Amino acid sequence: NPIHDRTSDYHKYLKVKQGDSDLFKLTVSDKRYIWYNPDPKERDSYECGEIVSETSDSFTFKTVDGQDRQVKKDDANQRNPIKFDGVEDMSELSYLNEPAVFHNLRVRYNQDLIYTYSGLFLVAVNPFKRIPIYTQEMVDIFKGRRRNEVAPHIFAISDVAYRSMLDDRQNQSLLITGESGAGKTENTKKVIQYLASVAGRNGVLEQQILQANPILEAFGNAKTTRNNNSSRFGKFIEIQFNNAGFISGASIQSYLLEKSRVVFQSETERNYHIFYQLLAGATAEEKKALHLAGPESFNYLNQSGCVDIKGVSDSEEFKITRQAMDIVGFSQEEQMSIFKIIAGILHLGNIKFEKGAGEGAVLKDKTALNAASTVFGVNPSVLEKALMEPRILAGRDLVAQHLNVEKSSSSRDALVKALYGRLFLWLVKKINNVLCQERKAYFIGVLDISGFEIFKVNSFEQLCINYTNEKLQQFFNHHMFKLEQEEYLKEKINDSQATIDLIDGRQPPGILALLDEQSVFPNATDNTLITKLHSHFSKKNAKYEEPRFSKTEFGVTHYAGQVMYEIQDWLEKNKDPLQQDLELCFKDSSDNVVTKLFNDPNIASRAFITVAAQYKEQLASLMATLETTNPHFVRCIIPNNKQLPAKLEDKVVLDQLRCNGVLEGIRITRKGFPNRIIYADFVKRYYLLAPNVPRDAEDSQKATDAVLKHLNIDPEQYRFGITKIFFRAGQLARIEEARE
Ligand SMILES: [Mg+2]
Repeated sequence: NPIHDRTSDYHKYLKVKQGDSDLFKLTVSDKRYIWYNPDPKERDSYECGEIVSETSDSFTFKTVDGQDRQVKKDDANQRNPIKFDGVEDMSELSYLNEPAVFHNLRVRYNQDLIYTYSGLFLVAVNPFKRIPIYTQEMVDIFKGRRRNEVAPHIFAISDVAYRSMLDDRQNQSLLITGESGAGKTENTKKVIQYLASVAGRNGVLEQQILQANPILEAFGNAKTTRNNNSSRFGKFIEIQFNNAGFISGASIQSYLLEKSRVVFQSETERNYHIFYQLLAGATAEEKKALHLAGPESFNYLNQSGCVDIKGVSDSEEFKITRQAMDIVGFSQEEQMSIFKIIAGILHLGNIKFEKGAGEGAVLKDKTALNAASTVFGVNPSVLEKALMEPRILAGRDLVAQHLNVEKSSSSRDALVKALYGRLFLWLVKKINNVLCQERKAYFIGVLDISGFEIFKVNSFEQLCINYTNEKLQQFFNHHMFKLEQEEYLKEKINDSQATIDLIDGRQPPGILALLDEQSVFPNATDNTLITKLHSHFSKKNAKYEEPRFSKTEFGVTHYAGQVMYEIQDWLEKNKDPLQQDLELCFKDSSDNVVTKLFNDPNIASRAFITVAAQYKEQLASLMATLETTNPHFVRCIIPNNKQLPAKLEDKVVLDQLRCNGVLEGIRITRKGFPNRIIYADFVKRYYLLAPNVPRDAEDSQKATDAVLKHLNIDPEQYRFGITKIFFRAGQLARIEEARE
């Protein structure tokens, strides 16, 4: 049993190394330390100072350089005794302050232990290097093991959820959030791998479920400056089981796909993988039929300066993508058309509009336009007209307008984005057709979405994702509350709304409601909207802030701190408009897939309700599902902003812990009886402290109370529970600090 064999990879890779002795005496020391900021020239930077003296109210300690510093006891960030360095659950720490928390994580990370629990959370820190802990052999060890029985691991929580499902006959969910590059998708792939193995039918389905993700990653992921394989969409995966606990199906819900990346990428960034995949991967024959060329030949791929990802073979990836498509069930016809769509979008992007003639646009050369039409299976003349001379309703009149270049290009871009987003939707729907079962007994759903987003510039998409995160954090908060009460009961012992409403309130109206309102008027502008927003909430709603000088931004006080959003283009983003003429053009496509994107109301349209109203609706459905499950929380954290291993940056790390709810949870916990130990566990270690108790007594509680009594500990500091002894913050450390 690798769990008992100190020489296994299980041991090397997932546990703190254990030597011969276990004895208390080993960790004994006179030294008491404190965590201090060697400079409030930082604040996540701390150093360990050794208390060299104390007064009845403050401590005095030496710095690294040797300087004596003084601290208020009540302000001291006491260092936990050495024995706690490395614990698998932060809930086991006696002193729960921030630096203390960061220290435990760091000690673990330094040994390549990337997983650590924090109470109900599993904290996962990207190592930025491959650690061989996800082999079948590792899968096996986690089978049927309790949380307390094995090292922290994504497989562990996956197991705990599968067992809960079977035992409680209750659906479950794993919410995996955090920053781009944190490891959400990776951990999500592991959850599914684990499940397919512990519950799979020793298989076509399983194979299909597994191959679905590669398909979706090809079309929804792209290299960004934060992740070579960034998910540009969020997702909720339902892994479906029958009542015997075998995988019976699956479903995928996608959200907020970044359609704009199709038409623009920042420097060093890439468009979606697929484009590169098809271009590298297509057969010298397919190219001819697709009018393909190198990336440098396409405006949609030649602006960023990066057409390739280090250590990635687009051609090889294409092969994997086509394979998945085959496994899942996409017909080669269907497959050709998908590629046609990709090709077509690239041709659309190579369309150059020119002026002069007047103020209106024209197409001198039509090669691009033609290539695009050929691939799409639409009429080039119909296309050309719909782009530059769409018929617009003037109330009674339906008159064609001659758009200028700008407007013309914008339109083209809109066409591309609609094509891309609809295609994606269609892909999801197709995958669901194959995988999904209307006949499921139970499910375990996985949500892999970003956590709060606070960038240099925050826009409509950020507001959406942050709104979701306010709801998830509040979901967490409510849950922690139940679970903690429960705990206390079992042993016999003792702001989101406001932000939420500001955003999605109906009466008085919140941001999205005012946004929808403005959305009804053709002539509204960025300025009309922001003024309206300030009008309703500036100095009037406590979570809102009108800026001192900017005229195009506004701030929302979020759980994670204030976020400033800029309003540019919000009206447009809310309506996501597409000229009706273009809809007409495409509805007549001779392509089999194309036609679905424009003639299936479930793909071609929202309801119509705005983008905001749809987002709010989708989010409420999601929450509603979640509410029916037993949830599990994984907070993935990036160690630094450079994608490097062995470089865990305190400020980078603490800031994520402040935003993702881990430190708040601990704050909450630290206040009561953070430490809770099984009687026998206590004696096993502390027996030697009292002139009385036998390491292995049969009256474990008594035994406990014995030691306690010996030590004259303050009764207020602990609580006799049915199966464990509950200890207030710090108590346990002092106990540990006790002479034998
Ligand atoms: Mg991801």
